[PDB]
Amino acid sequence: AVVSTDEYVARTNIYYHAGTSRLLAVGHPYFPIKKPNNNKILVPKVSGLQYRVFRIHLPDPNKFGFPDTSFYNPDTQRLVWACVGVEVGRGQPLGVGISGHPLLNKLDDTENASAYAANAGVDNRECISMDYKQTQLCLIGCKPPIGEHWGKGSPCTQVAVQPGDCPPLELINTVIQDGDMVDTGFGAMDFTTLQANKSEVPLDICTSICKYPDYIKMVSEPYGDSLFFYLRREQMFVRHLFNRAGTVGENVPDDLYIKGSGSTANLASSNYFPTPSGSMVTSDAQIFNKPYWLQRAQGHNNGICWGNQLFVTVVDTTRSTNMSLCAAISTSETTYKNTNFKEYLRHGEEYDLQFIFQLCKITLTADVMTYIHSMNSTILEDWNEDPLKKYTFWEVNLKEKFSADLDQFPLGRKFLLQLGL
Amino acid sequence: AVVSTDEYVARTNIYYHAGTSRLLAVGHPYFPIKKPNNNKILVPKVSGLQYRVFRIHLPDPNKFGFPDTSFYNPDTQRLVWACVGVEVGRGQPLGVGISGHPLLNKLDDTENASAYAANAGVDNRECISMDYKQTQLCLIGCKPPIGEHWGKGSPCTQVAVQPGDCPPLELINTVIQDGDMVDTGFGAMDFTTLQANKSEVPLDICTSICKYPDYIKMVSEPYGDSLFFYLRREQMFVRHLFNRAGTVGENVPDDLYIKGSGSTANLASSNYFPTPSGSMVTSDAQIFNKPYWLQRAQGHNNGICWGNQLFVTVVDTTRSTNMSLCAAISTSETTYKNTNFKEYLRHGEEYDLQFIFQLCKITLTADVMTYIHSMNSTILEDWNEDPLKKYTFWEVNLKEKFSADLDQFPLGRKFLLQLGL
Amino acid sequence: AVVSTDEYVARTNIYYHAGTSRLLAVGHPYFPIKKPNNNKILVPKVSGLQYRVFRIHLPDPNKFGFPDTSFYNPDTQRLVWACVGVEVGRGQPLGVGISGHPLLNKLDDTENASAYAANAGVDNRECISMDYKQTQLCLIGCKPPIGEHWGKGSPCTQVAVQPGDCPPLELINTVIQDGDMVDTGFGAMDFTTLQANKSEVPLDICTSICKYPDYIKMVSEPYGDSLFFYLRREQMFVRHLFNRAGTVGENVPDDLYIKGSGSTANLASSNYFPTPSGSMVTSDAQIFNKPYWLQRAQGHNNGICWGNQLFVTVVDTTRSTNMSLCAAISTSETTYKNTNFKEYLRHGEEYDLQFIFQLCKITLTADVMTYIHSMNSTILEDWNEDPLKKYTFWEVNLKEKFSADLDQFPLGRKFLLQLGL
Amino acid sequence: AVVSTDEYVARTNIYYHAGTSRLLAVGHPYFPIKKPNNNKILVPKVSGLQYRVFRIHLPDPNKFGFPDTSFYNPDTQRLVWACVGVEVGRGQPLGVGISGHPLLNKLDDTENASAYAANAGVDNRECISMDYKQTQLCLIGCKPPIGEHWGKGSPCTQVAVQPGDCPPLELINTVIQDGDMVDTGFGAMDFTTLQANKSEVPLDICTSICKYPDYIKMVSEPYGDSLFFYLRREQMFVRHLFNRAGTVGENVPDDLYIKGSGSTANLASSNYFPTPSGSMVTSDAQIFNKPYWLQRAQGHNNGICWGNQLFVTVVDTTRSTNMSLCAAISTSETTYKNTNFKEYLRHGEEYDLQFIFQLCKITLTADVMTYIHSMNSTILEDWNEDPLKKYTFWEVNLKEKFSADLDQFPLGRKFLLQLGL
Repeated sequence: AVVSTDEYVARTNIYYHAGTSRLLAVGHPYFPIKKPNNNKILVPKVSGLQYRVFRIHLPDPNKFGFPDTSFYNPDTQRLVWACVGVEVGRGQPLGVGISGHPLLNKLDDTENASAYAANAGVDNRECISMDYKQTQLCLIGCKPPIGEHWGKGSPCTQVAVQPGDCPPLELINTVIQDGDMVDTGFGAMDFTTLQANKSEVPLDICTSICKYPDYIKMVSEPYGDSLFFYLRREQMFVRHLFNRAGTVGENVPDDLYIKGSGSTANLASSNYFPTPSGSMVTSDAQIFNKPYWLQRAQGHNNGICWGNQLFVTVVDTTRSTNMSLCAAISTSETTYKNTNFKEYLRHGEEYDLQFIFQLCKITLTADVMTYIHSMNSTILEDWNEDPLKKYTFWEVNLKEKFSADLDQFPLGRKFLLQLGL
Repeated sequence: AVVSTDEYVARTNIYYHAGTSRLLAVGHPYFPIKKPNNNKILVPKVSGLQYRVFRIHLPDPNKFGFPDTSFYNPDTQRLVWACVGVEVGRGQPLGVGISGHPLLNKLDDTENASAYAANAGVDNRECISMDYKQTQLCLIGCKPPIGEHWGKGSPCTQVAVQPGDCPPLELINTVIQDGDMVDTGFGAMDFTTLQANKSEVPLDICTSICKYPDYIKMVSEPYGDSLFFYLRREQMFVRHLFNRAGTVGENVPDDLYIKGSGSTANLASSNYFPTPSGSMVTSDAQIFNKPYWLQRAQGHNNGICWGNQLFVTVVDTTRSTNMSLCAAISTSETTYKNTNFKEYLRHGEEYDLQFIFQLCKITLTADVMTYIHSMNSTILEDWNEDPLKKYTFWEVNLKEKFSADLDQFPLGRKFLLQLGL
Repeated sequence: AVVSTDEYVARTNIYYHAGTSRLLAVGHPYFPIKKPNNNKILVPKVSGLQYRVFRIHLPDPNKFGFPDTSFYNPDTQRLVWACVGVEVGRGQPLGVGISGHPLLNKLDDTENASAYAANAGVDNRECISMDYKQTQLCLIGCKPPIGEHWGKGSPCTQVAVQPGDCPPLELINTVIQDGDMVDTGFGAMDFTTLQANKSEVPLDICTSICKYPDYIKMVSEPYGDSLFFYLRREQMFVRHLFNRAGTVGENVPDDLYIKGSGSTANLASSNYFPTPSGSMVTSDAQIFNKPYWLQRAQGHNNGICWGNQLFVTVVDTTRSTNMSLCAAISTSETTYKNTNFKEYLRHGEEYDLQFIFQLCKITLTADVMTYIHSMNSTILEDWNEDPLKKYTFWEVNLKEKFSADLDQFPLGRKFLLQLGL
Repeated sequence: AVVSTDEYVARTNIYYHAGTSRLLAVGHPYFPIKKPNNNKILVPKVSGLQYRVFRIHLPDPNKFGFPDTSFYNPDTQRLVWACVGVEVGRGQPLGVGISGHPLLNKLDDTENASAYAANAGVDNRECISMDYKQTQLCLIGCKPPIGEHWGKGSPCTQVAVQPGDCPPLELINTVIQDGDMVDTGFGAMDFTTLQANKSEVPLDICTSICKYPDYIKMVSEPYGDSLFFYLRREQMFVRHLFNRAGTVGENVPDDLYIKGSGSTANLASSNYFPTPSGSMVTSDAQIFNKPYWLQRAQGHNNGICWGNQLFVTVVDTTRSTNMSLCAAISTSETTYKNTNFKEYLRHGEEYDLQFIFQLCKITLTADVMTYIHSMNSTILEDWNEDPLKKYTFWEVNLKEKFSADLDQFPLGRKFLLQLGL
């Protein structure tokens, strides 16, 4: 049986504040800029539609140098940091981005037509953009976040997949890495392995995987380390209703309609797809720049940062403004020439993480050691190399950022005032 | 006279948690894919616009093996499960689907016209899609849910129905089965038997029946077993205003207008029909992933699961995103060709049902037996074959899912915290 | 260590009211009107999209002439004014402005296209306008406000910047001056040094810098003098989705799409940019014409107006109505002639600042003098020339506006009623 | 010094109810219909966009005949009516009007253009209408309401105004009169004297002055008689973005753009103007048909109706529906002919004012007489001709409408129930 951390974790009266200075990220909104002949990334892909997963490193409270050490017995017990307050600061002005594809697979406008559309020739793709669905979310835990998305399942050993056959689906759980893309209105799926077309969605998710937090799985988790707090806010509506060019993969059963003739003799593509639109963005609806007090967790792990680690996942599309900047090739002629200006696109993201940590002590009794051992053996082994080297996240080092004077910080002041004593 | 179950059903202090692992449904959004020559379903129709009716099977508390059995007398009484808490977990990201018809009966755009429309020739149908009306609902009871819809009533034995004559309507009560369709903006009617046209609405409801819960009837129900709790949320607005091609079934009385001339000599179809649109979908408006505490029922049956059965009906169009996946027939040519790619459509649904059950006891006195016998004789017969074999629902077996440690589950923790003791 | 002003600043019982008569500003909405041959400004640029930074001058409480002076010892202590109440009155009717450019860089409409767009020739610029994003904000402190914006960073000494090369970005902190522009939907950046084009955005921000308050930095500020109170309200949504003419600065990696042919042979500009739109403006959402009681500040400076100064920064786009007024060149002909009328544009802004100040005393002990000295040496030096002469703000002199009869003023009545005694 | 009326005005226990029967106003929405040769008004201009200023006449409580007169000494004191409750009843169904101009100065659509607009010829005016900005407001006081608007200021005696020169602006305070127009989305200005064009705005405000309540001034007012209570609700958004035909009054500084060529050689009008739109009207947002309890005024005059007068200003555009009614010239031909029907426009407004008055007494001591004398000498002079004969307003006589039985009226019952005793 699993038990609340309040059972075996003792709460001291010491609190520390810690914070990143001000994280900054600048890059291209749709894809990374690199040397053609090369593969080294010259400019990274930075979009408001990516997940930001921060791997927060905390100084080991056991190795730490406190002014007083009488509050506990380093022989019978050990120390762990407990996250009690978080403030995810965001810094650019609110705004909405926009993503498209120069060759998006869009046959005709099916929202309203005055006459039957022509006939699909070869390549009827159009240069089309859209404003993605709005999403605001923040996940906090001591384990990396887990997402779900649809990918190409493994086929059953029988009927030989005929080329062009529809690929099988399979919900795939994955670790949400920093830089991954958020569902933008086309659901959470692996577009690379599920759309050979390469033109079904805008460039920025075109050959990526849009993942969605698997909230159900993470909360089901027995110990609840992956996430002990979260805030989610997503909205979306249908801006346009389109048709997909290509060839019928699956024909419309004729018991569903009466054959046409002349123009309506040939059925138009009934492979419709809508264009998303996350409406207006607003201050009143902001989730960030507000402190979160992680006092009572719904999981058994009540904010204990085992491993002196802490994960903060964020997605904020309410500041997705992309800015176009163009430089003149020549500063002579007083006559505009599209030829004389090179147009580019860049997007900037501004973060500022702040935390309030409460020192905790664990008397290493037998039972406790048995439990903690089962739960996560590494805990004890580390007490008196990176297990997730495969994954990549925004590394954040706070070992030199802890301060006992909450007084001197904004999150700290808020905390004292909030907790009174 | 009927009486509250609180009268004859005793509440014990035992509570169990039960939950489905994670139900998953993948299929085509508009129609089932099957072998043309055959009739076996290869891929099922799975749309966010269908009703999901779960038939929950519970272990017979009388046959069940409790650690302690002193809490009741198996001689004078019997045991029944009472539903006290439900959590309908949903798992895909929020999003809106879209449905159409390659040959929708849409003459002209009547929302605004600059000149009198031409003249209906033969087949003026257009390839048109729309975003259905938004609907979120959840019905819980120990009897299957009942719906209403308009169908073709039986004609009066007189005036012989001239071919093409308008068919008579009749509100028809039916049992809502898993897979049925929800009103999408065209009301709750049987389109197959009321629209020979086969082109008045999109393919997905085109030859189906859109049913609406008959809330009035169910609540009037004397014992109130069909539904002891519900949540409904529906919204819709007019996106477009169209005309219907075809021939006047009923002419416009000439006392309602002044005859035209030339172009306006012939009256245009005044058989208007609007295109629905369930606006934006939002987190804040979610009905699911929230626990429902069924403490006081408005009906006489206060959540007692007679027959160790339990029905959970759901409709959620806030995650109706359909994903198009296309496979290339050839991976050679570096030049797009519509024909090289087979386009398809698939839609996935993710559920996770969780419940908290309270054991109850009934002392089988004379009066009690008379009452329960009148109410539903099978109750007693079963105490010391499927009556709804005709109907089909998502069968859910929980006989091996009950657990006394609410502590170990999310809905369980919530329940304990909520009910304090 | 920094400490709250409540520590060393004593609160007296004297309160004074002070207010501007009624500030008025009239000018051209997009640019200043001046003599061509000259440079003197004939008509200034006055837009609802500019920041209004008021430099409030207060009478030195030490030089002031109070009826009674027994309340303190002019030998051991000094006096400072503390801001306790503010009312930013606004006076024109609510309404929305509009800004554009006669030669805006807008290739084609990418929101929905029926056929592949033509081909960029020379200068495809269009005369386009838009309604900027709505913004309401009010910053108050005893130091000028600080903003952030993206500008052209300094290049690394290596690869000689090829002409037309994309310029490097750099977040630049600046002092927000009166007349500066607010992000309007294109983010906070320096369009002059980042867009050689001179046609990427409307005229009014076209050769300016749109700055955003750097709330993060100001609140981190140790003493918190720059801002001890603020209100922000911003909203925006995508009205249109466009394309940018010009030449590819950075090409679309070919691994993101399948080469086209014929018309789709050449990739259309995928340098998309959206048109902003701050929706409807409303009374219910007003921030102004409401009193703000600055009782508990989140910073250490609790509204103390060191230097007898006070800064009030405002931005209100909910009254951005521009009014066109045209004069006839001739009052004869009774036939309209566009040539007979000269069309112009003017915008008016109306303010009315009101404050409630509380007198305070500081006993100049050793420690106090050491602290205040470290904090801002000028404090003491001035006690028993302008350091921001470089910057420009709406100068407001209140030295002759203080009144001890709060009773006689609207903000004063409100204050008494609010604070009871 | 000014003092609250609570200081010198004594409150009795007598309360009277008074109300208009049901005021009704019918006329043409845009302009008055009169005899061409004549000047007499045959049909007045009645629009939902006009201010309604009611001059309420109350019976002199001193001349009044009360059943009992022991409650006061007619020798030492005098009597005044105090307004304690108001109910502005409105009676037509909610709806939105619409106003246009057959020759509105609208060059081209600048919201989105596919090619550079042609060239302004002679008179490019279009027949255009719009739905004005929504406004609901109610001002009450014992003095007429005061408004502000921009008009043509007096020129400086220097540079001789060249014909066509832009006219100088000047905020002008005026008395708001019954029938005056409300800002409709083009701000509060005098279009007659600021727009020679006569085609910048719809007919209904085209040669009128749109005034806005000068709330700032009125509340600053020392005694606060002009308004001791108010409710304002206004909203507006940009429907369309247009261009103004005419000739450049002020040219676009060339440092703001790069000269074009060919078509873009000549700059298109950058004198943009938006089309307003007060969105949807709703019951939930109604301000009227609700009682207002004027118990505590923010001004010093707490609802005392000096001069036995009372002003109720109202503006309600939530019932601006105009109804078109056309009569046939001939009732013969069964063929429609536009020439056979004369089309007209009419708009109706329905009011019903109700008040609850509290009798008050003032002992005429020395000090009191000095104060009241300074405040408004006429008070005393009238005690034991019209000063605003020049202005106009809906005259309302209530001298015969006072009733001591509040019980018998709806506002009366509400009052009793609200005030308990």
